[PDB]
Amino acid sequence: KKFLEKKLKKIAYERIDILMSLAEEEAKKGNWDRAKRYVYLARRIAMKMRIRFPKKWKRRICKKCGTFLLYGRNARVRIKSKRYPHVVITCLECGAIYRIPMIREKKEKRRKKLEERLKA
Amino acid sequence: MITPHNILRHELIGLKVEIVEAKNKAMIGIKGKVVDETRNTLVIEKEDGREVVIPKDIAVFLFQLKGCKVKVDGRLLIGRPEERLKKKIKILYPY
Amino acid sequence: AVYVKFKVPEEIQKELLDAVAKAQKIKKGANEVTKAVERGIAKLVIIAEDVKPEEVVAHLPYLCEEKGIPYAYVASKQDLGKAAGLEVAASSVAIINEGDAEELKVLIEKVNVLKQ
RNA sequence: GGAGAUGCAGCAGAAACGACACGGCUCCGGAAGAGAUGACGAUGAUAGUGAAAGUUGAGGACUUCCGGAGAACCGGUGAAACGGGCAUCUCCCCUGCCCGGGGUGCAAGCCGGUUUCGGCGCUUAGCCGAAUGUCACCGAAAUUACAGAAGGCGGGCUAUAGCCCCCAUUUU
RNA sequence: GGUGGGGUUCCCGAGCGGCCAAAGGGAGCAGACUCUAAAUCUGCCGUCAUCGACUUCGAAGGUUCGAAUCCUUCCCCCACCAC
Ligand SMILES: [Zn+2]
Repeated sequence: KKFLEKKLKKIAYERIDILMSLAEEEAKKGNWDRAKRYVYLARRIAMKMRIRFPKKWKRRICKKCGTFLLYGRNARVRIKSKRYPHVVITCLECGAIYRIPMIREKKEKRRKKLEERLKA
Repeated sequence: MITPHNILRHELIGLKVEIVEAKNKAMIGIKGKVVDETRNTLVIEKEDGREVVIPKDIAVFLFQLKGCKVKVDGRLLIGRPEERLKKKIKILYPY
Repeated sequence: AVYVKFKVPEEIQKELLDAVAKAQKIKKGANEVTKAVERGIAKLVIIAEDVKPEEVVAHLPYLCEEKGIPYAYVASKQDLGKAAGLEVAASSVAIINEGDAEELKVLIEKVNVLKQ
């Protein structure tokens, strides 16, 4: 007999998904403080459950203030790859600026191009 | 999915709710969704447009799931939902 | 596989490629597509499904969901690169002026039918 | 407030508490392609800024890799990072007050007795095989809830009966 | 009235803030073994009962990235005291 198929960490991951989806759904209405409360509760349950953030909702939030970042409204997203490949998220509310360095994927593409050169 | 057994640990925010019994007479008859949740308090926005502050331990709640309607005391919902999903065991005896 | 929202049929994918081939007045590269959907001059966004790293296009669809410009996906990036006019692949193409295929992008408004 | 030491597991990240080795940047050596050709380039090209960041966006265009050494800037991770935090322990830098320092504790300690007992400590209540009883009433603070002395006094914690005062939600 | 302490699996008992880390022993079940049985060994060991994963460390609150563990409170269990 199997009554409990869903464990504590599974319901924790479901609460992560539901809370951050409701954060996105409520952040577009005009209440950024309610969305900050959702991100704060999701971050508190992430540090409490010792579970990692999903890669979908990972870069959509700010670590300093906690505002859910709408790209374009209160978040400026620019891709610069002259010196090193990076995608920069800029919070318009407080001013915290984060980025996405892509050096090792460029290294993998570079090794694939070296293999295509040496085979040819 | 949200189950009637794990509704003691599922998140209450984002679910329609009505209360059926309470000691406050004017509390009976409200219908709305859950927005904010603290240790023994729900902040419920009515369909009419009024925000109400409902204590949990004085009333019983009927949560509307995907088709389901589950009646749970707020005495079972004691604690912040953070600590409630940590682990909260509540055993109630209405003698 | 992650940033994609809906499954794209192959026929409307070929319609997207034919629209990119017929337009030839476009913004290629994700920076110009992002600027075009922030300004609102773009009428159609085409995003490749095989983009690795995904972050280069991961800001693209939800922003369109904020701005109301119809966006759609193609499976290969090198085919979009050859349709845009380059020997090397392109991640995303925004269309400013369609021209002779303008009625065609009306059919790509049926992507909204795929949205529901 | 400062110094010194430890720890922030595992995974991830270049890196988990002092700074660093590492990759983007500069130089040198080797290999491969090439002079109206070809390599590369919207997963970004000659390209600039205090190079976190932002403006730029292509008959643009002379390149790419590996290994070694160095002035400045930068870390996809995580709660927390070329840099500031957290907690513990020990010292020295202050201000004011007080001078015997520790250890056991009244079932301590002392006496008749010399195993075992009685007396002092011991009471404006003072038992020890642990006394403080019952009813009515003024009042409304009352024997009703938690609940009982054991050498005494002072501080703090725990649990609530009756009235008074103060604060909050529903309400009108 | 007083001091030095302990509460973890059915019972006796360990355990650095960290992957059921939960040492374990005895017990139950199953395997193995034997003509049968004892002893020895192996897995479940609380549950699904093949790997593996989840819950319980007397109870509550709080600190923390995270509690058997660190702090506070509520408890109980020991040992010995009249001379
Ligand atoms: Zn902000």
